[PDB]
Amino acid sequence: CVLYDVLSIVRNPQTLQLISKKKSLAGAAQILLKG
Amino acid sequence: NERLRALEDIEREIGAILQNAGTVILELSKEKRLLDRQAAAFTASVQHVEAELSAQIRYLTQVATGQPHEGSSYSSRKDCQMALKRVDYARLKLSDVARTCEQML
Amino acid sequence: LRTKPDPEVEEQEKQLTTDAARIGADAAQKQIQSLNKMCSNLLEKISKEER
Repeated sequence: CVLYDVLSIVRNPQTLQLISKKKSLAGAAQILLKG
Repeated sequence: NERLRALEDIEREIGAILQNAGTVILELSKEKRLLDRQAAAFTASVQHVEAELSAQIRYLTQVATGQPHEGSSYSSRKDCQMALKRVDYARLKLSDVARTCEQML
Repeated sequence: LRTKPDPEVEEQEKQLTTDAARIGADAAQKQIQSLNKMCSNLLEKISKEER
């Protein structure tokens, strides 16, 4: 509903991506350990 | 025991380190120790396991129509157990004779 | 309806905006050349290379 509403209406030192990649790597390592 | 040993080896090598090799590239967290795990257990183990699986797949394929790999199916193994039964009957008879002898004392 | 409100990245980056000054910053952005090819040169030379 939010996507459809948006479609109808349209007509520095943060490193958030680094933290997200670190969390993804940690999750992948945890999944491998669980396997 | 050839096929049994082959199956045992395939089972022991089924759980290879390839599934656990997903944490080898992150080992470089000290400079721009166990970095060797990213070489031997990255893809070579999986390649060898796949090669072994393919080799095991391409066997003679003996079983075609009916019931092969038989081999008992038949005779005096039954009569072998029957001879064991005769041995038991002789044991019983010997025991009866021994009881009679003991009574004869 | 506001950018699908579910703060779990912006709030975390704001709460941990300062925890590493000059420790790394070398194995995070320049880590795209450590191990480039480790399995891409062994999957097309087993079965696809035969035909």
